[PDB]
Order: sequence, then C-alpha cells, then structure tokens
Amino acid sequence: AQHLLHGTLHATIYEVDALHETQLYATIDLQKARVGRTRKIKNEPKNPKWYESFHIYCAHLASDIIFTVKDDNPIGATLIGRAYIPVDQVINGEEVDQWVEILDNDRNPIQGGSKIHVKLQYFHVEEDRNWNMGIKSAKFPGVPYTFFSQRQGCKVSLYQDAHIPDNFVPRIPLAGGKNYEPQRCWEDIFDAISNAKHLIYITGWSVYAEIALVRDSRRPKPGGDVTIGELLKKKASEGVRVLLLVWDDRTSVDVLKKDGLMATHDEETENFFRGSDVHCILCPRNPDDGGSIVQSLQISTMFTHHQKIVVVDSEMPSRGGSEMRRIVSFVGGIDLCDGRYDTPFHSLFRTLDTVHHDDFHQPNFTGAAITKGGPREPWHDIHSRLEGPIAWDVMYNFEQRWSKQGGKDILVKLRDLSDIIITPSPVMFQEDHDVWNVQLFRSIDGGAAAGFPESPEAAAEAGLVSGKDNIIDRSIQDAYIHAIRRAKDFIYVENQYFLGSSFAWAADGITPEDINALHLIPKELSLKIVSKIEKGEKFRVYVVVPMWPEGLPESGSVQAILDWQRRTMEMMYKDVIQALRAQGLEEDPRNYLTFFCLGNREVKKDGEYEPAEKPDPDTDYMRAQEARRFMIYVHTKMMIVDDEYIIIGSANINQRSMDGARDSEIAMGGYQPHHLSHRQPARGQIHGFRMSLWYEHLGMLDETFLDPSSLECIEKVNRISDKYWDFYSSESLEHDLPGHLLRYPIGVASEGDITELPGFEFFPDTKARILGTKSDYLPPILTT
Ligand SMILES: CCCCCCCC(=O)OC[C@H](COP(=O)([O-])O)OC(=O)CCCCCCC
Ligand SMILES: [Ca+2]
Repeated sequence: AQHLLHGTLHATIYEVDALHETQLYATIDLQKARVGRTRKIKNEPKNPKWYESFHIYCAHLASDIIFTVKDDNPIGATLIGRAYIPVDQVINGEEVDQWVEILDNDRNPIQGGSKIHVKLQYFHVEEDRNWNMGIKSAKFPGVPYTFFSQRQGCKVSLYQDAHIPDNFVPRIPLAGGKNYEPQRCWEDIFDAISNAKHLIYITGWSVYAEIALVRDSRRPKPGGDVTIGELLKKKASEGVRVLLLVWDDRTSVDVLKKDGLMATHDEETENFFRGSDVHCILCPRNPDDGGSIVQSLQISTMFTHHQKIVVVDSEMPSRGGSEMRRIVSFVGGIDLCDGRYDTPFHSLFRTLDTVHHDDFHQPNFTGAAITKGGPREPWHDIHSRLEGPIAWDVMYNFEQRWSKQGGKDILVKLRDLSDIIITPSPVMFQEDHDVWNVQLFRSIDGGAAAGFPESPEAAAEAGLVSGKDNIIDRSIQDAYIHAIRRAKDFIYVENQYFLGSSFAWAADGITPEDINALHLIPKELSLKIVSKIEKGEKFRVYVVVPMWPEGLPESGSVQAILDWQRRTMEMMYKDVIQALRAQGLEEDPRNYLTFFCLGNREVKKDGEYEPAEKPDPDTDYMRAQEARRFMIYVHTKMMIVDDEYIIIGSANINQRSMDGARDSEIAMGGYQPHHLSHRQPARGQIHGFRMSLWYEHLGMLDETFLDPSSLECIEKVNRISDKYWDFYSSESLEHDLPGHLLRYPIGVASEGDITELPGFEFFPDTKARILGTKSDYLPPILTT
C-alpha cells in the first residue's frame, strides 16, 4: 500500500489469450479491495472473452491493480490465475493497454503461455470539471452513469419530521424576499391520497393500517381521523387503483410479545386488505450474493425492501381549472407505520396522553408500554414531495417492481389515459427562481425490478454493474460520491447509520477484507477534508447519527454496529490528523470533522400523564424514566452540501443500503438552479431547510450558522453541543434541555484512536458500551 488512487478508473477487461458447464468470470482488485467483476461467461471454456466497460470509483491505497480469473461452477468453485499491474504504471494519467500475464500463487506464471489482456486509465478527482467547484452552474447536467437522468422543471417540498405545528419555525429570510415556510409531510400525504382519482401506489418496509395521518388538534383536516387503512379502502372503492408493495419478512408472526418487539405488520396488513379493492402484495427480498452457501442460508431471511414510496395522481397546478391530472410522488425515510409520527418538539413524556397515547414506540427497553410510561422514542426523520417529471421516475420504479415481484397485470396504463394524465411535465418554467432540477437514484438489482438493460454496453452507460446472479443499480452510492467530490464549503449529514470504507480500516482485531463494507462514503469524506487542508481552504463536515441504532443497546447487533461506526470514525480521524500534521498544524481535528447524536430531557410538569404502572426496578427502563431523558432517534437519510444540493432517501450510510444488491433503496438528489453557491452563498429552499433543522436541534439561530464552512460556526456548534451533552448526562436536572444536539459521547485521542469519555463507558442509564463490541455470532454481511 503506497499510492493513492482517488478518482475514477476506466477499465475494460478483454480476454485471456490462451489457456489450458463452466461459469467463468474475472474480478478487479485494488490490492485487497474488490472494485469490479465481469459477468459469468458460461459455457465457453478456453479463450472466454467478455468485453465489459467498467467505470470504477477509487479511494484506495494500492501497490498493484490485480485481476483474478475464477470459475464458480456448482460442481465446485475454483481460482484460475492472478494478473498484476503495478499502479505506478497508472498514476500518471496515462492509458495502459497491456497484454498482461495470468499468473499463479507463488507468482510464477501459469500454463505455458498466456496472459490476460486489459485496458486501464485512471483520472484523479481533480480532472473532473466540478471537483471542489460545487454544482457551479444551472447548466449542470447531473450525475453520469445512472439509470435515471436529471429532470428539470420540478418542485421539491422538503419535510422536517412527519409534522410541524404552527408557530414553530422562526423567521428565516430567503433570497426572493420571503421567509422560509415549513411543510407538513403527513398532512400532504393525507391530501394526496384523499384526492387521488386514478392511482395510489405505495411501497414500505412496514405499513401499519391503523395509523392516523392527521393528529394535530390545532390543525384539523376533515376526515383526518380516518386510519390509512380505511382511507385506502375508501379510495379503492371509488375506482382508484390502489397498489401496495410491502416488505415480506419471512418470519411468521410471533404470537408472544416482549414489548419493544418492533414488528412490520406485514401479514396483518395483507390480511387487512384481503377481500377489499386494495391490492396489497407482500414482496420478498432475496439478496444477490450472500457469500458462502453456509452463509447464504443464515442470512437470506434478513434482507429487506426498504423503499418508502407514495405515488398518486393529482390536480393540475392551476388557477382554475380544469380537467387534468399529473403525478406526484414522495420519497424519504418515513414509513407509514407506528412510531413515525412526531414533530420537532420530540417529546419524551408530554404527548403520551395526546398524539402518542395509541402510538407508543420504544424498542430499546424490555417490555416498554404506554401503561408504564415514558420515555417514548421520539422520531427525527426527513422526507420529501417531488413534482414535475421526477414524479414519473418514482412511479416507474414502482412499475418495475410490480412487474417483477408484484401481483396481477393491473398497473394503470398511462397510455390509455393520455387525455387525462399528462405526459411527464414541468410544474414551473425553468426561469422561475423556485424551480428544481432533480434526479432519482436507487439501490436495486435485476431480481427486484424488471426492465434493466441487458447488453453489458447498455448496463455500463447506466452505471449498472454485474452481480453474482443479477445486474445491479448502485446509483445511490454514486450520487453520494459525486455530491461529496464536488463539495467546496461544508457537508451536513444526518443518518441512521454511519459506517463503511472498511477496506481502509485498521487491521485491529479484525481482518479488514472480511468485512466487505466497501462503499466509499466515509473515505471520500475524509479524503475531501484532507484535500482542503492541503489547499489552505476552509471546509467542514458535520455528521448527526443516533446515540445508538434502534434496539436493546447491549444486544449483539447494536454493539456490532457501534463497533463498525467506531472503526470508521477512527480511520477518518487518522486521515484528518495526518493531514493536519503534514502541514505542521496543531489543531483539534474536531474543528474539521465533528460527530453528533440527538437527545431530549424534560422536567416533570404538573398535570403530565401519570402512568398506572411502572418499569421493573433496576432496568434501563426505570433509569430513563427517573432521569427524564432519552435519545431522539435519528432515522434521517439525508445529506446537504454547500447549502445548494440535497439528497433525501431511504438509504443509510452502511453497506446494506449503499451496495446496490442488498436492501432495495431509493433517493432523490436535487438543487434549485437559481440558488447555487458559485459566487454568492446559496439562500434558496435548501438553505432555509438546513437552518430550520439547525434551529430544531440547536434551539437557536445564530449569525455563524449562515456560513458553516467558517471556524467560528463549527466551534460555536461544538461548544453548544458540549453544553447539551453535559445537561443531558448530568445526574441533576434543573430545566428542560434547551436544544437536542449532543456531541457524540466519545473522545478522539491525539493520534485518532477513539476513546471513552471518562465516566461514560456506558450510555447514560444503560450498561451498553458506547464504543461497541465486535460480535462472534453475527456475520459482517448482516451488520455492515
Ligand atoms: C437489536 C437491534 C439492532 C439495532 C439496529 C438495527 C435495527 C433494525 O434492524 O431495524 C430495522 C431495519 C429497517 O428499519 P429501520 O431501521 O430503517 O427502521 O431493517 C433494516 O433493513 C436495517 C438493518 C441494518 C443493520 C442492522 C441489522 C443487524
Ligand atoms: Ca425532528
């Protein structure tokens, strides 16, 4: 490991020239990091011949690029050769077109001649016209090598939580002279469902038919008390085509109940719509490549369809009148199930006799229930509404899924409604300063979605890659990579998971190549920080994660995940410290990369709901109840870059979501072309949205928050978050927490190692190790 390939590797793998029911393929490694594989080409034996374009994104230390030729026959797997090509030949720019050799294990050659042929060419990241330049013009063409292309003429409504009460957001001034206006997710979903006339298409990891979408007594909507299940049956009865694709976890219902069993009522919902006009379909999810035959058998009950989609037809944005319809779609992190309704208040105890009395979510305690009291787990999340042509791309993703894994041939035929539902159309003129350019992205494979291109040439144009048994759409990871690479001022992430780039982890008690969390997001982040230190340019990265991922915090799963997270932070912090040290700067690396979680703490006021019962005596449950504090769960999957570009979707920053062929995901990336930060700072809708989230978490607006690349900003934000952690973790309680953003409770050693905060080996009120524990039982494929 000596040279750094940070950029893009164009490669074509041609043949072997010799040698002496086969299924034969070839893989590309960068030293030990797999970055590509050809298709299994089959019957053909001696001179097997693939010609596969590869567009590879690199952020790797390497001495050699290595091609391995292998045979995967079910009669038995088998390695053939191993070609080397020192990266020295490739760092320069160049176009290495060798007829390189197919060698063996001691590194002398295989049978008697040939010799693999390959074409390579490496572009460092600075070759890209947008590296360190941002979106840089309203002519920006989008992310390349993706299945969906950028759309123009779109409108995006950014959703902070499921609901926002009146008089919540402060005055946040935006470019056109107007103040930021907050939108209401579930209010808008209720209206879109209520008003549909032709189609309603929904996919979820969980749909619970009993939730009511509208609950704010000071913002009442007629019919709002109806449950989503009864709303959909009413709509279907009128003749609207209501199609649902809800994840089928293929565990049967566990009739018994230990009470932070979070269950995806999948059988219950399918049953709820039986005999109605709603067509609900349980949709199984089998991954593409499960590893061992032994490994595959333990894991293939455990991968999910994770897309949260609602698609409806809606009336034409319109003054009057009259006749016609468009398509409107929703994507983000918010499923239509229990535990997801919340507001930025994120109350622990003060809503249990109002909006949460029959929607009590708390899976981190054994046997938590409303009858025993708080704290509930509050739900911070982010969603979006997409109008304009982009809405039809989400609809089309549903159509590909329904055709491959759905039910009867009952998709609404838009060609038959050409006189009612328009073709995919702008909702605004491109000259309107509110207009959005939006592009859809996915993690999905050919086993879950019909209609992917077949020829390897058409696949590579869409950025699709060959899997074990299916073609793979990984445009979500690619969209994150480009969004990070073009970043020039700051990145703000809120995500449920933050772990990956395991090829660059320290071999510390693990064999890194075993982990296979190969997506690049954490490495592109730290490489981006590194490059701005080197240029003397200001840059900051803020990351908001949950205090711990949902579940009992001592459970093997949570502790495994917290250990992956710790190794990812540790690798990043060593990149940043090494770069700082290389400039002879002695600085706090937390002034360049800073990690947060969320928390609440409420005093007990008179007249609060008093539960009848009580947790058991020395439980995590009882401690939390007495300390009056708990985490605010970060379910967000969102990244804001430079106040000008935003990604919202279902995809977590882990290998499960970023791989392509594990869970199925969806996200949108967008910007407003008239509100870029190329020469001014951007002050459009994405800026107002960031400021509203910051107001929610920090409890205040501050001048410094306008420019988060400034040192003054990151410093003020950390300092405040340190004070909130002290308020949070203190045993005494004088007053409510003034904000929610807590410095993530870890310390960074002077060399990058992650250390425990003195006195906080365990999260407050728990016996769960903040630093995580590697599991002996869970395979990395399940937890990364
Ligand atoms: C003992 C509990 C462990 C705590 C963290 C994992 C919790 C979990 O598996 O959550 C369910 C998850 C999808 O739902 P959500 O997490 O997005 O609400 O299903 C997924 O698709 C995500 C799985 C990601 C990695 C964890 C699985 C071992
Ligand atoms: Ca929130």
